[PDB]
Amino acid sequence: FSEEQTAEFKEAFQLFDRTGDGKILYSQCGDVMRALGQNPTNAEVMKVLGNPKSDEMNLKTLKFEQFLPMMQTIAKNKDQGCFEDYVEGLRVFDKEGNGTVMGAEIRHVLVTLGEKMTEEEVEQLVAGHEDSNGCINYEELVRMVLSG
Amino acid sequence: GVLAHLEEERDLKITDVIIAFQAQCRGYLARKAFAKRQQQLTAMKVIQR
Amino acid sequence: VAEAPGPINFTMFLTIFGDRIAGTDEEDVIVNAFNLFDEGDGKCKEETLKRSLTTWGEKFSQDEVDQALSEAPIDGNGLIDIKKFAQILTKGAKEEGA
Repeated sequence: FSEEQTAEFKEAFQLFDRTGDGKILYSQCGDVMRALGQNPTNAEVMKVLGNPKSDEMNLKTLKFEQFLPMMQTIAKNKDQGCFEDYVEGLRVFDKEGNGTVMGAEIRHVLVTLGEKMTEEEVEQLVAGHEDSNGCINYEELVRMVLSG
Repeated sequence: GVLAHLEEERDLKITDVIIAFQAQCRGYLARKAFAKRQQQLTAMKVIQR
Repeated sequence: VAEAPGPINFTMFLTIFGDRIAGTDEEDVIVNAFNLFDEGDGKCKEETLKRSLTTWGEKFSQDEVDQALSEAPIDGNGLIDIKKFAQILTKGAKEEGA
């Protein structure tokens, strides 16, 4: 990366610290990767983390020169999921094909499938994007997560 | 057997649905929500003074 | 007086007065002090203000908290921070300078 944006990338990492001690954990790593510009699969992270469990995931520390090879290894990244894949991805539960699903199934599938969400993760994401029948139209929900 | 495997496949290719979407959802959420833990910190320092 | 070289007249007075632009934090920053810790529009749980002042970052003594605590407007187990901020630094006391 350019020392221009790498200066900025450093700052956001430093603003992730808890104390000042220079050490953002194997946990928060995922948010730093995000906040710089990424949307990693929690797997993409786990890959460069070195496969820890909750214990050393919480206990092991990172510093920036331990992080920057990670952020770099992802970034020039394999395949980035288009609008088209994603809509069909949510389209899955449209019992007929309609373009629409009930906001209850949609709140739930994200809390049961793939990289599972909490209710907190879902409500903020989905709410106010169901209509006056309680259907979330998926097409716009997909666009919403894109341009965000 | 025959028709049932095709149905199997068609569920199997949709049973994950979808990490890449959840990761975008996630991605979005962290870089917004962080603003709080960002906010409170230098405020704690004002309190100290 | 020796904060100036001698004849503190009408001009030397304001010569040191304006130039000194630095000191304490601004009150609206001081509202942000605990107003950025709250998770909604709410308050600040007292447990969290006690636990923090002693444990976190720059640390107080017991003495340092208790003095601040008899002065601290506790209500509903919540040290409603906005008032304590005005209590410390509004159109504050006279006399101490010039």
